[PDB]
Amino acid sequence: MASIEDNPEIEDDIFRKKRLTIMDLHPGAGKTKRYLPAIVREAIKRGLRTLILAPTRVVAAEMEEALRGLPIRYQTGREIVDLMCHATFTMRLLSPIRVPNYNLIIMDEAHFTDPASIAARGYISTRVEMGEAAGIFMTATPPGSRDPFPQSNAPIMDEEREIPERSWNSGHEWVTDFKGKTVWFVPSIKAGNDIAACLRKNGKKVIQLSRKTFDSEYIKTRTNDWDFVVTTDISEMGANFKAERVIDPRRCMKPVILTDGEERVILAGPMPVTHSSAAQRRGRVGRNPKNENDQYIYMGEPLENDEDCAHWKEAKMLLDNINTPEGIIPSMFEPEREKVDAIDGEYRLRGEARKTFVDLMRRGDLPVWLAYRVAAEGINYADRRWCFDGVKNNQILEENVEVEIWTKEGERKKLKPRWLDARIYSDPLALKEFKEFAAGRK
Repeated sequence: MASIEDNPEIEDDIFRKKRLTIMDLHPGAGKTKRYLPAIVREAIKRGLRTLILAPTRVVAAEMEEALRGLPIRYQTGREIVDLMCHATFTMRLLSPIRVPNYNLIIMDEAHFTDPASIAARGYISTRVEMGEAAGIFMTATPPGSRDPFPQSNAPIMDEEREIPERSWNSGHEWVTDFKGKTVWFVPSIKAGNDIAACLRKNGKKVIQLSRKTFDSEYIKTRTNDWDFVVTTDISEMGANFKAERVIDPRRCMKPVILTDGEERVILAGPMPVTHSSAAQRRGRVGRNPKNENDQYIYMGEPLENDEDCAHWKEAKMLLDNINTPEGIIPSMFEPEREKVDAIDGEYRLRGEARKTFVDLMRRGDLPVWLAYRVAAEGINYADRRWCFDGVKNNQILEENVEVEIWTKEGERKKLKPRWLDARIYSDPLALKEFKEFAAGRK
């Protein structure tokens, strides 16, 4: 009645060590849908200890289903295939205890430029090139590409227009007057609330995917019936919503390490996104079946020197600390080597400081740069003194009101961290978490 052609045809040598397969599976295809289960089951058949890396908590679910029925361990008791987020795996790589000797590693959405993704990618490529494993990077925008308008499935109407930046009292029609299938990418959360409010005071109720709430409001994109989507950079990694068109002003904020007086991390004002990033934003459409009326409205042009972004040095701080049987430090994935020009091992710490470094990132929720400086200074995880003893220039304020901290010990102190990383206080939700850290309740 039927041929086993029910499940895809997985070429061979994609499991052959010393090889790195780049699956440029354009969006909407059978990427996680069918391609993965096929490859996974085939490995489980080939008796291969496997590792599956998901970019986000949400994408981890998209894979739990496509893999629902297969022997896999998530986040009996003797499975041979693991599945966790990028960050979780990289954290474990910093542990003094070696990870399993995976014969095959598959990374989903392998373009995410977060420090951890960059580190894991370096680790994986080093493993395949050593001959200890075979790797597979799954992404339509692989590191190195710069194509803002690449092939797609559904016809895309590419045309530039004047996308507003904030609240408007009049003008622009295609905005407040449309079908209701469009995604709007914005630079900051501060600005995302205005363009959002405006769409509310007009004639539409949309959803705001916050910087760190993608694992709550996303699910609602499936059908909570809305006209527009207001996200930030985060959507670019495993986000699927309802839309026939997308508004893309090609803007974003990005962490930068300054070096004037004290070294500090700033979030540089709204700047151009990367080409691959631009694609990713447009790729949210033109990936559907029969549809033909899917247009892309973009303002501004993209740039390619994302080199001053803190993530490259931060990914390096993680790699110099990766524990490897030989002791030879993992290099970065071939196409990303040229982003940082630092000596291999300039950031390697000693056993006890490395653990603190890890803890400050896992239990403290602090960015890589900040946790490294704190650990590098010999400070202990529990010792929060550094949160109040910085110079006068590091006092944090809301409107002009100096923020104070009620420690769980009873005192009321002014928030003045010794090292300043703006990622810890720009977004109110982040400031909240950090306050909890400074108070000693974490």
